[PDB]
Amino acid sequence: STASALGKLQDVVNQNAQALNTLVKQLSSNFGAISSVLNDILSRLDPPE
Amino acid sequence: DSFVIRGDEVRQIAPGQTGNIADYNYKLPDDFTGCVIAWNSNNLDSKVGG
Repeated sequence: STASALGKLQDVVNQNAQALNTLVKQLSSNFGAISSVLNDILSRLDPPE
Repeated sequence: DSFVIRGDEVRQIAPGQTGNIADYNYKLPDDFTGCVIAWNSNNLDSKVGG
């Protein structure tokens, strides 16, 4: 009947899922570059810059 | 490597440069090491009739 009695395993699973999700989410960041996608900046600028 | 070039294109002899002679006649590598020398040749390489 009563839930929330298995907090430890659920917390471990949630932590793993959240870490993986934020690692995937980090791809879209810009990091101060022109764009977050390599193909656009490759086809828009020549190699030297 | 020596030759004669038009005055306005002297800046095109450099790595990662695009122009008329840069991609059609002479292209330097991006990692080129060395030096470039440019000097005038009006008194010898020019004719009044062309």
